[PDB]
Amino acid sequence: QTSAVQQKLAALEKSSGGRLGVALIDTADNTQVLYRGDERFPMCSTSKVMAAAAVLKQSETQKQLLNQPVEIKHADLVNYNPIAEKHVNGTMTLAELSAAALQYSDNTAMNKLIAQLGGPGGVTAFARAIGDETFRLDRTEPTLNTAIPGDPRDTTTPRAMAQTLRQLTLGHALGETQRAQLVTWLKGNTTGAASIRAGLPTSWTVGDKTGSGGYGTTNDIAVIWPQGRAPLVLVTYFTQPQQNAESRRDVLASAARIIAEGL
Ligand SMILES: O=C(Nc1cccc(-c2nnn[nH]2)c1)c1cc(-n2cccn2)cc(C(F)(F)F)c1
Ligand SMILES: O=C(Nc1cccc(-c2nnn[nH]2)c1)c1cc(-n2cccn2)cc(C(F)(F)F)c1
Repeated sequence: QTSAVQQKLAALEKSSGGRLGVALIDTADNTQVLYRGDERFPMCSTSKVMAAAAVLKQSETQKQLLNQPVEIKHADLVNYNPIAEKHVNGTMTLAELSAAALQYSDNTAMNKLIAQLGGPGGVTAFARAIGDETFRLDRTEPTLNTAIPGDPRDTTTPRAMAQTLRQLTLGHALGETQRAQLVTWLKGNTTGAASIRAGLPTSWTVGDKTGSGGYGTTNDIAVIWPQGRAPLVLVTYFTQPQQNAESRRDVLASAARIIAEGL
């Protein structure tokens, strides 16, 4: 069956020229609305949520882990290091690296999270441990953002990422204090006002993590607290046919608006 909401998302996708993937979970009734929900998309920086969460899980058995210093050397700097560049020849704690990765989308900070987990496969291993059989991280920053059509590396599906984001932020994949810390970090994101939240009522509260990369790939994953009802989880992934395509955060806002209108 195709619902009215799915038909509107297909019309938005058709006008956009690209490929749109959407997964909503409404935690009031556990119902799901999906558009291309089982197709693979490049995660780009939305993968930073999984890496931060994996470190949070490690911190459950090490009370001081988030205060552990990590050396930042000039050679560690990659292509977008707004926080880490200030600490070259110094250190940042794992909490500082997590906050920088999630809230500023710092790629050097992400690489330190990946390294703390033993490489991209350590992130994938954590995803499996929390029941996500779909997520895969294959590369470090910045190459995990190439976003080549048909390439399986560094991809997931909207359905899997929505289920994972729910378990991490509203369920029990993490301990109570770690879940609260992840929610606090997401709610303080600086990069998200033009993406999912631009399509939602202003009274709603959002925590999100954006991503972008090659092929005009433009992504956002969010936990949403509407006024007066149970939280929602929403994934919006978008990717385009030409390598140099421009980003389209407005398409993510439009997808979120259609979803909100259908509730
Ligand atoms: O910094 C970025 N992208 C980047 C960085 C370094 C190299 C290249 C590159 N390599 N080749 N071509 N461009 C690209 C970047 C982009 C976006 N964004 C643009 C449109 C929609 N979202 C948002 C953010 C932020 F959320 F973090 F603020 C960072
Ligand atoms: O690293 C990147 N982008 C980035 C960096 C930091 C934050 C964010 C972000 N966060 N939230 N939204 N965007 C995005 C990035 C981008 C591109 N590219 C090519 C055309 C358009 N883009 C290519 C590459 C790669 F060639 F190395 F693969 C990396």
